[PDB]
Amino acid sequence: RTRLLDSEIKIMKSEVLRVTHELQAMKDKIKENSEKIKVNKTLPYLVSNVIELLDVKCAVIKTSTRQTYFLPVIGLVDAEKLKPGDLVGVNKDSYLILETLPTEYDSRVKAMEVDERPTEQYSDIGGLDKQIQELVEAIVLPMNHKEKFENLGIQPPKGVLMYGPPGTGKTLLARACAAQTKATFLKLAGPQLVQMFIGDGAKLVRDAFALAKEKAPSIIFIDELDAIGTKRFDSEKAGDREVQRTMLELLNQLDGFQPNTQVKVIAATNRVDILDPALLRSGRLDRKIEFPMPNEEARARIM
Amino acid sequence: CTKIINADSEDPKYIINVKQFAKFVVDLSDQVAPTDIEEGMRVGVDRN
Amino acid sequence: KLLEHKEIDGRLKELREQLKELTKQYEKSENDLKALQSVGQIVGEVLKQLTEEKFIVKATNGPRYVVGCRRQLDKSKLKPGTRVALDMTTLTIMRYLPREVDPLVYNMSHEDPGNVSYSEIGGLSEQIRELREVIELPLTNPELFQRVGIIPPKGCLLYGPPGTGKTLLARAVASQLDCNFLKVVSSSIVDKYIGESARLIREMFNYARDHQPCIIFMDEIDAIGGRRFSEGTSADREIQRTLMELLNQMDGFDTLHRVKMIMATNRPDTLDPALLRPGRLDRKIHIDLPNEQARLDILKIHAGPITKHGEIDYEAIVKLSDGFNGADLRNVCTEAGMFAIRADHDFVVQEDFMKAVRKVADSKKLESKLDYKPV
Amino acid sequence: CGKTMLAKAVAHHTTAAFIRVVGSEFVQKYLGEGPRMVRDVFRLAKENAPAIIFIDEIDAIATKRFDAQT
Ligand SMILES: Nc1ncnc2c1ncn2[C@@H]1O[C@H](COP(=O)(O)OP(=O)(O)OP(=O)(O)O)[C@@H](O)[C@H]1O
Ligand SMILES: Nc1ncnc2c1ncn2[C@@H]1O[C@H](COP(=O)(O)OP(=O)(O)O)[C@@H](O)[C@H]1O
Ligand SMILES: [Mg+2]
Ligand SMILES: [Mg+2]
Repeated sequence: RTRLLDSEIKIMKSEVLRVTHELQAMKDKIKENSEKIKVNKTLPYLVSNVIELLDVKCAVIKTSTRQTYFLPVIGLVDAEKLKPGDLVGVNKDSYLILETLPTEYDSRVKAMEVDERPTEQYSDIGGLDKQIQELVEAIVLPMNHKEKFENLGIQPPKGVLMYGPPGTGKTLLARACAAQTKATFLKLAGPQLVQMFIGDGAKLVRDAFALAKEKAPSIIFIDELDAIGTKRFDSEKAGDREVQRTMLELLNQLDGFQPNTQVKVIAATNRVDILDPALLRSGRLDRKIEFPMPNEEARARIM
Repeated sequence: CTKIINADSEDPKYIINVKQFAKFVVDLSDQVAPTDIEEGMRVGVDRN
Repeated sequence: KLLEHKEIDGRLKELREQLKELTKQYEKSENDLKALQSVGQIVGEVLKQLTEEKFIVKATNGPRYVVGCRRQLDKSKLKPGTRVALDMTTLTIMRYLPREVDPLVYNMSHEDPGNVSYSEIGGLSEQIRELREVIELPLTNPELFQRVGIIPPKGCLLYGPPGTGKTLLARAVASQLDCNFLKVVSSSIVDKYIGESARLIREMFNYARDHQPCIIFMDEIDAIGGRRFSEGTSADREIQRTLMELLNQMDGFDTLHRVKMIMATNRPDTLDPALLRPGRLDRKIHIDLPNEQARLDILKIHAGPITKHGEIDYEAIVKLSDGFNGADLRNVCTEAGMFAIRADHDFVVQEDFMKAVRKVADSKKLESKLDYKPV
Repeated sequence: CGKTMLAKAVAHHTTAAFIRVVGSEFVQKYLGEGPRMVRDVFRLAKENAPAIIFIDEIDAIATKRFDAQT
């Protein structure tokens, strides 16, 4: 035993350096956290929109004070999780971005979402069991047996429409299935996509279908589609257009470029001849079912 | 006075909105509970 | 013996590990001790040059300013027209900048992963090569048009009934370029602001001049197109302004080269004839209802991945198929499996096709039957 | 009918200063940029030369009906 005292003396010197090492970084946290809570106590965050992310690394944003800003240094958020078109919470004076704010959802879109579960059951609906059956299997089974449609292998049906006399029960099935399935039910009014300013109803379409894109179990309802679904017409000197704008993004945003099978559409009208046949094609609205008048027995059943 | 866009989970960290100007992450006072600061609501907000 | 040496060094290595790890954790936060000190560089633009030091700018905010620069930053390179960076406090130009990309167009550029091919489409191959003639042939071989002495066309459009493959064709084109195919939904280009609907048509095509071989696709132009008006409502004023920006930007005072425009509509009746001019829209591609052979084609296209039994007389389906679309055959092939979904038949029997055509056939009794001939 | 083409030919064979503006760009988002954008063009035509202004799509600006509510 000769060198164990020298190497043990060196190891004891290394632990004696470890004491001032843990004390060194443990002293190093205070002065950096003191300015970290200084830039975090600036909690009023002037949010912006990420215009562009440079490569000569840098970025340009625009605050919602309509003010553009170049910056050389990004900040606490790195460049990799960012992209042009985002929206972040930014320091006021430095104009230095700090956080990542998630979404851009309108309050009217938040009003569209139910949280009530209006309880209805199918034996409260007598004498419509064919339309009830083909309605339920067209929506519920692409939400519970997906490998059954993939077993044979087909794209599942997409878009159902109900039409008929306005007293035959059309809201009733929607509130029924809204009580049945435990998904993100989302309802719409007819002239709800009608705005004074231009483009607001169209952005209201893409925001709602962005939210229904987000909730992957989700189905969308439309009541009284003919308020917006008026057939177009060629007219000089006059004629509305703005409703047909939102109708056209309802067409394209519904079906066409970049489709998906995540939402199912339930549309309710009473009159058909007003409607533009562009939504009546085959695939935008697949299953067009009418609700006739009760024969005798369903009249006994309702009362 | 302003208008609330939304809150977030785990934290107050409110998202506010005003008439023309930009949008901020804002906070309560000590005088009120976070209960009736529900989303889509007008609130009186100090200038500083 | 050095046996107690290696027993001693085990506290020395982990002793220095408490230095290295927590010191690196203090270093990563030590970057933010000074990294949070950058101040903005207000995005401006050079108007002209007065003297070597007297420059003149205007922000994206408001008023026009007189400004100086740094003495090391290539003042000769400050051309009237460039996008530069400023100072907030003393108002001096700090750094020249490249052009902007206005991220609606960046989020118009390359967000389609649709990898559909020409094998999927079928029945309109004359229109396939016809549409190929403008976007693929002179982009690879200009010398024949140069020797003949005529310029290749600027743009062409697609019209017909809904569900004939007008979107599907442009998606088949979209699986070829991946960098310079800009697709337009004709509804994102409008907002409630003053000229921002026109700024988009400015800078989409500025980006089109930035990337020289490029394709602009225009889906459902009837929202923005219009014929004209005698000025009824207050909304269509600035939309006519937005359209007349587009018409001058097509072939007004510009060599419109290598930027090919493909359009599509369901009704070419609500359009401006000035937009329908053969100077601007050069070819009008008519896509009609399929014949019996083309319905046989699309039927065999959508009839591919279907578990069936080999007794399918495809002739009878086509024989009851009269006036059908390109998508309702996919509705029939979809809905024969909607007969197979009851009684738990994993296969598909031949009968459910004729049931399916007898349901799809009278399902479209409520159609409007318009042909929409362009004028 | 050669509306743009004739201005191209005159603008090609001209000897005076030619100023070529696009008559749907005076609608800026900001106030005043439009009117100042109107006046400095004619100021540059004044100071520059015995010059020629060209304006296309006048229907983008000069219409008939108006509305002091937007
Ligand atoms: N004959 C056919 N054979 C195979 N598939 C077809 C046929 N016709 C249509 N389809 C399919 O059905 C869909 C509807 O056709 P298409 O995409 O041309 O309509 P569209 O012009 O996009 O409609 P809109 O532009 O009005 O939204 C297409 O995506 C296409 O794949
Ligand atoms: N099984 C049923 N058949 C027919 N009508 C019913 C049935 N059950 C309830 N109703 C009544 O019919 C109405 C159905 O609404 P609905 O006809 O969709 O209204 P509208 O179509 O006019 O908007 C309900 O208000 C309800 O009171
Ligand atoms: Mg109803
Ligand atoms: Mg012209």
